[PDB]
Amino acid sequence: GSGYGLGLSTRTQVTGYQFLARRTAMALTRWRVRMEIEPGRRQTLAVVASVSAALVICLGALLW
Amino acid sequence: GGMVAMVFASGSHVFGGIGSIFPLFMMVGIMMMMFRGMGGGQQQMSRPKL
Repeated sequence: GSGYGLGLSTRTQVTGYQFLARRTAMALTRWRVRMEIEPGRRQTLAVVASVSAALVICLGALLW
Repeated sequence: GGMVAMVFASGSHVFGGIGSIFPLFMMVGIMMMMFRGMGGGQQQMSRPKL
């Protein structure tokens, strides 16, 4: 078949899949694909900011 | 690398062991900006608009 296995891939195919993944994820929790605003992104970014702030503080302690 | 080498020749030996985490993370952070980063004027396409 096609699409199966470990064949080569490109950078446009990597972002393309992440778009389909975000769009299908909200269809399970909100049951609509309109996606006026994309809150899944923001809720994830807030966690990444939380982790980064924790790392900045402990590096500050090691510097001390 | 020259700064670290200069300090090692001088004999401080402060960067030995775990102390090396400062030069190491900086060297990695510089690597991210030069190779990836973002496109110039001839590369208007980006994730937020595509």
